[PDB]
Amino acid sequence: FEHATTVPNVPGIPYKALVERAGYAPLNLEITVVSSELTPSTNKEYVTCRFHTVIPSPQVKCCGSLECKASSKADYTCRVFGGVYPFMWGGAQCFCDSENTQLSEAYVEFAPDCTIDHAVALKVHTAALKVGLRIVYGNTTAHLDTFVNGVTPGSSRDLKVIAGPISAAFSPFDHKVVIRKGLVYNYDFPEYGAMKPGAFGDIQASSLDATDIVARTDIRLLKPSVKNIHVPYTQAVSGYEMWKNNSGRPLQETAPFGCKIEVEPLRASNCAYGHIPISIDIPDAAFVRSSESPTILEVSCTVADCIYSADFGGSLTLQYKADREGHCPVHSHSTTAVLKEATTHVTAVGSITLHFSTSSPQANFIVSLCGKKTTCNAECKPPADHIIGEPHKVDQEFQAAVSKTSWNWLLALFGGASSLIVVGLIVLVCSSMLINTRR
Amino acid sequence: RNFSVGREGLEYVWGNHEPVRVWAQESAPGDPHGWPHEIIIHYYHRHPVYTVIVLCGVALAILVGTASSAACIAKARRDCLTPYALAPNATV
Repeated sequence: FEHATTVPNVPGIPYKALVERAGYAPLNLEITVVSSELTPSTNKEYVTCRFHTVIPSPQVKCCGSLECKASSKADYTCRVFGGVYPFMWGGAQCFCDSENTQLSEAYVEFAPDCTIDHAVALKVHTAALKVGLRIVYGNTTAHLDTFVNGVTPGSSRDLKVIAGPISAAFSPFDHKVVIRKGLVYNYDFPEYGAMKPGAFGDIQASSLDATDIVARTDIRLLKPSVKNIHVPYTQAVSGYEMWKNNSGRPLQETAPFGCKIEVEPLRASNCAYGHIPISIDIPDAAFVRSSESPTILEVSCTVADCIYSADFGGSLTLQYKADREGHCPVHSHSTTAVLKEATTHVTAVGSITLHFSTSSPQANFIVSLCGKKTTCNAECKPPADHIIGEPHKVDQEFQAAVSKTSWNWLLALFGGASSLIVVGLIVLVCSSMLINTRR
Repeated sequence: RNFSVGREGLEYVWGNHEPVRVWAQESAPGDPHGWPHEIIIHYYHRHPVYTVIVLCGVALAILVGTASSAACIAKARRDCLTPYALAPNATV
């Protein structure tokens, strides 16, 4: 038997529903999103880290000249300078006072510590959402993960559960994401091969053990002016350091909807945003014909000063007469109220307590026990605890946000105004009639 | 430190402790069931914009109720008097 309902996408919050196949005993259906994993389609652009500036041992032809060869090394800046006549500990290292040149080959290479301190730039084409649902149907329950992508059934075992397109296509990750040490930061890193000096990714590579690394450190070499052999390599401090200093707080502390961000793979998780369209074709073997279920022939609702609140602050009691004792479902027929329980063991005659929560200031929500209905009604007091460590379990429906007394007053004011304009119409009728009646 | 907590909930994380999440309850001064003296202040606290909107709605409705009904009644009174007010000897 196919059924469908929306579910608030809020981790751990247990949604409640009652499926009432016509000839069969209404079956309890509680939907719970035990976890979620909004994992987008990542693609690695490049890795980066603090470059290590390695100045290879300078080459001097002494009396002669040198060809400034090319190289594959990143930012090869093998400029050549003449008239150096350098000195080592053994004194001069050439045999002429001039007509000599110093070649100062220079590279940037991955620092050995980059092996761990590296960072990687990831693109994210789309954020498909996968939610780890725990679902209980009747006196049976299963855990199953499904892709909330849409048609994607992602069902498991006998429950052909199918999720629907997320009400909102929210994504926490910006289009360009960089990962570091398992921290995540959204940042428009420069494209591959588009390095800029001192910016993030001043050096980039396919991966840490690649020989195709490039860079644009802006390395420049001055003349070896001092007497001792030395190469004046100077450059912008690594853009990796500037980013490490200025990247600010990571995404793990900035993504909205409470998204929790993890790495390997990059994924958002336990993020509470929008609603999840859910439909489920629960198997008929889960139902029983109404005639074989316990049935109550008298029922009434009594509420013990429901404290409306984010948690189960309200309490109410059902008094009943039943035909047979047994275990029988219960549910709320109003989404403004949610019942902490879903099924109860019912005596032949008696009563049972049913904890509940509600965002409405009232209790004007119908309660059902195995197909019977009772209109609960009472004023619910606001909760003294301004703050609790539990997510608000129900949405604040405006249609039930007005208290009965307040709704009465508001409708009394509008009733007065409307009745006055109605009297206006009535007197215009009276005048129009009198004018012709007494002609 | 003071942090405004929305009904959606707020996460605060301190030093190295596990992130603690807390949610604001829809609870405020006054009472959704007292007289208006407490009703208006309660809803105003919960939603200033919505409460002011509803109050202006009531005021506008009252304005129509008063001035438009008074205009209609004045119209009928005026036009029912005038057939007599024009007659100096009519027995109303």
